[PDB]
Amino acid sequence: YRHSIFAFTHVLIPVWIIHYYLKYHVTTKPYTIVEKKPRIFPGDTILETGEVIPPMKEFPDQHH
Amino acid sequence: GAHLARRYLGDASVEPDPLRMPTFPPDYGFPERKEREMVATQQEMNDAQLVLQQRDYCAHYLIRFLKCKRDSFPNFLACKHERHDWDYCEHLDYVKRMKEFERERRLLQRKKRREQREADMA
Amino acid sequence: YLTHQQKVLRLYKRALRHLESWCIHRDKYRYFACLLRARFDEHKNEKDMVKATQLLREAEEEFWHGQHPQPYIFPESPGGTSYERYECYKVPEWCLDDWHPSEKAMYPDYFAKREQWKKLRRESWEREVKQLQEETPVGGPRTEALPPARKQGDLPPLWWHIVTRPRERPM
Amino acid sequence: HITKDMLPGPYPKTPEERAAAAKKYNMRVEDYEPYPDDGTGYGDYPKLPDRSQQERDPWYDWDHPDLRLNWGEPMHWDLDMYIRNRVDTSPTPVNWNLMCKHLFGFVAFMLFMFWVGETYPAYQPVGPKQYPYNNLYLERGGDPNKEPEPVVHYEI
Amino acid sequence: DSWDKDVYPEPPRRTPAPSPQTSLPNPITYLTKAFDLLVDRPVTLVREFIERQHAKNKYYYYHREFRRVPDITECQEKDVLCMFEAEMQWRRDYKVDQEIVNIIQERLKACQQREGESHRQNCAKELEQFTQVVKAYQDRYHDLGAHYSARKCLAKQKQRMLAERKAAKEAAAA
Amino acid sequence: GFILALEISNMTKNLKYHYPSNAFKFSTLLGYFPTIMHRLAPYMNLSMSQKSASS
Amino acid sequence: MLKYIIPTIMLMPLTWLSKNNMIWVNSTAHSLLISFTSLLLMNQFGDNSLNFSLLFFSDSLSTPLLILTMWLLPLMLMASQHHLSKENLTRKKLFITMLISLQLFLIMTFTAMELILFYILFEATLVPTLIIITRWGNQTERLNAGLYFLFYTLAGSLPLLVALIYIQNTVGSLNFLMLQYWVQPVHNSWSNVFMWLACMMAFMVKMPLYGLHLWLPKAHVEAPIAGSMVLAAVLLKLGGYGMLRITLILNPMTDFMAYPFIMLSLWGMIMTSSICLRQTDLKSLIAYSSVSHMALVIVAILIQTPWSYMGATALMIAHGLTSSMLFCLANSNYERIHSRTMILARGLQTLLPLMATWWLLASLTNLALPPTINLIGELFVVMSTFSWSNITIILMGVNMVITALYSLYMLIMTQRGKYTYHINNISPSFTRENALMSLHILPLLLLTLNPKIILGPLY
Amino acid sequence: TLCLGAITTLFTAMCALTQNDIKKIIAFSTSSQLGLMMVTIGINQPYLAFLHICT
Amino acid sequence: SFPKYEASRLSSLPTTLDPAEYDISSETRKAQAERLAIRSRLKREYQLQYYDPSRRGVIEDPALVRWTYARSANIYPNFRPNTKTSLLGALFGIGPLVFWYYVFKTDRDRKEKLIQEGKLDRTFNISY
Amino acid sequence: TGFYSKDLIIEAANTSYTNAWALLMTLIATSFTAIYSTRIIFFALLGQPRFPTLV
Amino acid sequence: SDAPPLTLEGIKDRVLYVLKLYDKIDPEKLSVNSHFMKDLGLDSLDQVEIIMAMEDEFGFEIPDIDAEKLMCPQEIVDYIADKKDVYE
Amino acid sequence: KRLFIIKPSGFY
Ligand SMILES: C[C@H](CCC(=O)O)[C@H]1CC[C@H]2[C@@H]3[C@H](O)C[C@@H]4C[C@H](O)CC[C@]4(C)[C@H]3C[C@H](O)[C@]12C
Ligand SMILES: *C(=O)CCCCCCCCCCCCC
Ligand SMILES: [Zn+2]
Repeated sequence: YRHSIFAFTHVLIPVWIIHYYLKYHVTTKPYTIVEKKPRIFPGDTILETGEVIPPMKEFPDQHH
Repeated sequence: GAHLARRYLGDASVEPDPLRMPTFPPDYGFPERKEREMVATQQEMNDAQLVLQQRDYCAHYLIRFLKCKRDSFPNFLACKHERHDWDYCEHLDYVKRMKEFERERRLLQRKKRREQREADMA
Repeated sequence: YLTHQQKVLRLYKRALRHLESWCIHRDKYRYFACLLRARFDEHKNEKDMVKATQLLREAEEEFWHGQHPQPYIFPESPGGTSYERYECYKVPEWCLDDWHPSEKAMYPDYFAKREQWKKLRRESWEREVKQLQEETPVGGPRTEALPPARKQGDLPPLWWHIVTRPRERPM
Repeated sequence: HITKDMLPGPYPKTPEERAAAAKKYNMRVEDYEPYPDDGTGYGDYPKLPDRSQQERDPWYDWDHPDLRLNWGEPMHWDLDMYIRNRVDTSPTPVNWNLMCKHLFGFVAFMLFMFWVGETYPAYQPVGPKQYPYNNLYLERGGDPNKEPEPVVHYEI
Repeated sequence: DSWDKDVYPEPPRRTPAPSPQTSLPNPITYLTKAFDLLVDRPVTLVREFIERQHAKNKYYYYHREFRRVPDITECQEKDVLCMFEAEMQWRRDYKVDQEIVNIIQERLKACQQREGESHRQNCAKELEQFTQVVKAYQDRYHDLGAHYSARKCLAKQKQRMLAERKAAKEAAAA
Repeated sequence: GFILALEISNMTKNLKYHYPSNAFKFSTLLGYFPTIMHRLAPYMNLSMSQKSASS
Repeated sequence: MLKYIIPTIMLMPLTWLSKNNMIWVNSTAHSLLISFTSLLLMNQFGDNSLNFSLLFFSDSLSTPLLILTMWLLPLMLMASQHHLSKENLTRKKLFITMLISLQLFLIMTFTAMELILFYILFEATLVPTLIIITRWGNQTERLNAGLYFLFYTLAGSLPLLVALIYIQNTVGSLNFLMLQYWVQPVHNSWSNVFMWLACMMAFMVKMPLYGLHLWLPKAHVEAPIAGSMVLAAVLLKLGGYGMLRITLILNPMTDFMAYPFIMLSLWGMIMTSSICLRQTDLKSLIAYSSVSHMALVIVAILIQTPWSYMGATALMIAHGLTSSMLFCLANSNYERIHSRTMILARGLQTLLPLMATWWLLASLTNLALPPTINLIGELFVVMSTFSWSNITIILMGVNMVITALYSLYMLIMTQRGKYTYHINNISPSFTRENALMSLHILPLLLLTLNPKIILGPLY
Repeated sequence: TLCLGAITTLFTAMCALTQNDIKKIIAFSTSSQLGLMMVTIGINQPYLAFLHICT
Repeated sequence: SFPKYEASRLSSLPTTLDPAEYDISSETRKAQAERLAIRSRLKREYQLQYYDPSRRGVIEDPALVRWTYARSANIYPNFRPNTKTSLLGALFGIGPLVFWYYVFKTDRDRKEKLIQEGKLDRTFNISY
Repeated sequence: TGFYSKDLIIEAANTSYTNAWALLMTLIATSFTAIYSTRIIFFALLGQPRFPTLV
Repeated sequence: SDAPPLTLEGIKDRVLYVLKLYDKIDPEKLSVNSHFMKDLGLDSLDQVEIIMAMEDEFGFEIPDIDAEKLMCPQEIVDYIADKKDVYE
Repeated sequence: KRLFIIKPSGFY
């Protein structure tokens, strides 16, 4: 009960305020939140357009 | 290492100069050396956000390793197979640098021998 | 000043503690503590004040050259890691006169006793002044020692702050 | 409400004045030593030993324990500098002159050795790192309009 | 939309599709599901309630427009009534020019963060545009001083035109 | 270092006197850097502030 | 400005016609309302200043100084109540009258549009200031302090009058708006060198400039608390405000005539900061602290860069609140022990726990702890002076070190340590004193959230 | 930075070989550890230096 | 036997090693009687007021007042302009001003040329 | 925890173009770390209790 | 800081408990009101080290000015108790 | 055995 109340008035209400703040006041202005572009690796699938990058060139198989 | 004495407490031309290597031409000494290739491509390395110092011939194994880390999360006690592939390729690349160094070290002595012989006799 | 007996006594205490610092281990300290005592035992009495000073001056020079650079210090002594650590918690008693009545009412017993001390302190002050101007030469006192009360029911002169001083660990 | 006859005055000329000054400052006429009459505005203020308050008897019942002063005692001209927070003039285990030599010697030795180690670097035997695509010309921001000076590395 | 995409460009995102290989469940996905329910939902409803209240009362504010007036060049010497309007116009342009540089700087910094490690190459139209505008801004407004004015701005230009005009004459003669 | 530390540490238990090495007092007093700088620079600065700057 | 001039004048009838025991309640209550209405001056535009009439105007420079000036009068009334407790009723009313008239001249000085109207009101502030020091000061030295204050200012002001009247004859006007358009460059001749000096030395003596400051330790120490608060907070800023205006008509001669004055200020920072480390008087230590912060203002006005003027404006407002608070804090102790010696009372943090929190906050702002506006103004001046010359970073840096030392030296000397045994009359802080300290620090810290309103015209 | 760390990672460790106070001994360990971090920065290994902070 | 102690300005001579604490003549000990005699008299005067229960305020210490009055208000009346005061004043007062003027004037004259000639890098410098 | 950062640093320091004297001090300091580290254990854990009787 | 306080009985017991471990006084003849120089026949140098063993027991130094005034075990109890504010 | 802790007046 003590932790439930603490997790409500210190982790749940503040995140509501922050998420409401970020989602509807900060993200509505240019470049306020800038996220580094996700890394794309050879042989992936893009969710936005379905593109399938070619896997790779064949490797000179090694060992050890 | 062990050649610092040979660079300071000994002869100079015997030991190469790291800031200026390579000194001799890139072909003289071998029968048409095969140009080192690169499995990865610029567009692929650019899209993987590899650090610039990692944009070497050893790439295309780091790219494989990075995919395993993202595709195995959370399995940080795994993907060790790809770790050695990139590490091993890095190990071979370092050997070539020593092989480049050893080549330079001898050719300087060979230049010493040729100059010494022609100079001493005349 | 400090006579000649006291200087050797002070030097002996310092020498052991500095020696105790070098030795660390108790068994070594006991072995050397008695050895250093013997070197004092050799030259006990011996009269010849002129030669007595020479032995002490040589002793002080030897102590200075061999003293520990970082002698052990008691935690609550000048130089210690806990010296004056509680001076910030020591509040005088005259501040209680400035308390608000609403917070004196939290301690009806304590301030009842204070009135007795304050009442006691006022009544005894006049005698303390008399006790001091009678037991003092014409040219003012020549020592910092104070006389006790030469009577029953008379408190010693100048006792209020000595008695009522803050406790060593007030909080 | 202190009168002008109980306040510091000019340098005493006759021995009689030096007697009044010593009595004024609560000192023995023998111990009362005015500062030199060099004209820096010292007047007849007593010159006390340049001993910090940190080297006063910690156990004596001072009227001002933190300042190590006694009520009515003549204060040193530089008392504020010699309080127990600022300047310590206590004897040290090592002589002052010997301390400076050791500290300067250590720093002087160390600085020279760093310079020696700067002109004689330690490095493992390896050729310069080789990178593809004209040594990462395009990756390092090189403009893709001017032709880069070609660079080629060969296997070996 | 919230802002004009032309002024503040944004390369399209490319989020790779998840391709898990380990059998373990990714905790982030579960936390994402929980977050969408305990945080994203209640916030969305409260905003929608407030959003509707802003549709019942809808009043508008407008971007002030200042019609151009004669610049300091056409102002008669020591004519305050003409110099005043030109000076006031110049100051507004000065503030506008300051914000234009801020826009280009913001685009430059967004690119350096959007492109990650590959920012030195992928950010070339941003660095170039920033360099050009700063050079333009510096020539217009720099070294004027705290008591800057249209008159001081004009004199700086005229000395740059003379310096550049003389250089052209020397080059032309060759 | 552990081997050197252990044997040197054990010597403290050998019943015997010692010598006051200067290199020991150099490290005990932190190279004398505090004793000099924290006693000289305050004196110079605080003497100048009163004799030159003010008086 | 008649919406502020007239009500200030009405504070005089209010004080004299009020009940005998209610003089402090009405003047404090109604002067606070005048301060509230001063917030209407913030109707500032990006291109044009707020010009009211032919006589008065208010740009972003005058506005923060006006709001500050009208905010101090209620504060100075609170600080004066204790030491005027046994004062004759009529004389007590004459004291409140001097403070009201001083505000009346200040609010007309900062808003005057014509430079001779500025001079008359700029010079008129001496009479109410001189009377407060010489009449309601404590020590014998007030008389000599009054003479030093009077004749240092006039020795500079009188040449300024000859220069101002000369400029009108040549230019035909002294209206500040006119000068912005009719200004002409100043040729390098011996005649103009002395015009430059006459237009600045009056303002330099009031900043004050190092070398010409041997009235601030006398006036700011021998004056009553109300005199010290206004002397330090608003009267030093008249010289700063004057220079920020008259440098408009001195270009380009300010390029080389500023060197001897930048050196005095740059090296005057260290000299005055060092003096604070050895002061045996809590009020004199705070007074010398003003000469160091105003030395940054002189350098900021003499290099003429957009950042320097923004830094100069912020510094003047920040210093006014901090210095006024420091004098108030030093006075609260003096009202108990009735002595200015800094070492007499120690360890006061054990007897006045809350008043020691006000000491800490005042010291933190004094040493320019970010993000307080003291740091914002000081930082913007180091940035500007760095571009003026990269070597100035050395002198700016050393002063920041010494500034922290003497600020915390007085905090440690008077708050920490061990209480003086024979000091047994340290009564708890009154609500008046605590409210007095809050009314300084709270607005000073709130300005950090919206600092653009104190950055001046070049924002 | 390489030399600045090296002097600190050595001088402060040297001062710790003879300190008695338990807190002071651990303090001189921090300075030596910080000096090592500076050496890491001096050899162009910023991420190793960051890792040393966390560990 | 052992090396002597070298006393410096910031390192006083230890009282034990001072060759005056051992020998105690008739007059030398008599002086220490007066020092303790006077200083014990003040200790008495202080304690009379200190312990008094009918005293509330500050025990004014005339020694403290004389200290501050000598440090601030008694300096100028005891000042004589002579070789030391004049030479020290000129060096400390005017020397630094002249030294700093040439450091900054020389620095700014050099920097001014590099800007007129276009040899100073100011590509992105638009904040002054 | 220390191994995964400190050891990697020393390997990179040794095998990198670097100041020779600075590298030496780093290696010496690591040895000096063990000496004062052991000083704590011996004088606090090992040996016999040197603290007062009533504890 | 969690250290149990000191009582008058506890102080007296420890003062004698340390002297009784001293190989210079007869335990049977050792009384609280027993001098050190006039009853038990001890030299001043022995007295000085009496304090050191006394200080190391209570863990706090005694001034040398006030150290050379404790000639009876009862006086030690008075000094140690008074310094540490022990009343019952 | 609770003792009285002397503090300055915290009411004001
Ligand atoms: C949760 C925590 C400890 C619980 C535990 O025993 O594990 C307890 C200790 C004291 C409590 C806090 C105190 O009661 C003070 C606050 C008042 C209310 O209790 C709710 C929030 C509040 C902040 C509490 C949150 C939580 O219940 C706390 C923080
Ligand atoms: C080359 O870069 C070596 C530089 C010195 C670092 C290694 C020093 C320690 C060598 C110990 C092994 C020596 C061979 C017995
Ligand atoms: Zn009062």
